[PDB]
Amino acid sequence: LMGGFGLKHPPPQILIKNTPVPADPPTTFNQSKLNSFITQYSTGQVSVEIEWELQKENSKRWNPEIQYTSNYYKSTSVDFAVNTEGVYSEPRPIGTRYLTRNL
Amino acid sequence: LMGGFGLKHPPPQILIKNTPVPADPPTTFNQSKLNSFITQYSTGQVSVEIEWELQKENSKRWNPEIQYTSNYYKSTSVDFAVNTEGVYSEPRPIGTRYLTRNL
Repeated sequence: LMGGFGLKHPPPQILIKNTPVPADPPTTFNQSKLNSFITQYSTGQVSVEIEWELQKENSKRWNPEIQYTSNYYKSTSVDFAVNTEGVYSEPRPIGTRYLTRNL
Repeated sequence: LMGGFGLKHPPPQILIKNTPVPADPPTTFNQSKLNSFITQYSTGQVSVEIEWELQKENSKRWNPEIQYTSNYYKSTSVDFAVNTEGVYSEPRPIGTRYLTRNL
């Protein structure tokens, strides 16, 4: 209902955690689980490649259609670009329904 | 200077005329060329197929470009369509320079 593709077997969930690394344990055995750990965090890169199948438009319409276009008028800052502080922002929500087709 | 492709050997000129068909000549020889003709005109269809080579756009730009689009607002009559009397009209002159590229 929120849009998208309903899948019975969607991309699985990739779960990840940092393996615990205990701090120096007592020098005498204590049955209690170790609660002291070395503080750490991990970083790194992640890539995600998706192949999409398209269905090209074969419109035999005569007059021009409605395309999504960045309005030609001059602005302070380009749309879908970083401002003067390096903060990227998407100004409006873009849908897909632009091209028309008969019913 | 008016735009287009300058060609040294452009598509040739296809010339066409109706061959003359003289009206009934005198029954006695007159050296003068016949000036009386049967009034006629010809009609028919003509096709012209042209193959154009394209150069697809490979823009690696991030934000959206400026596309030519039929304005979404409601009008009395569709643009580039026939009016209520069957008269086709092109409302504005459309150029090609829409997509941008670096210098």
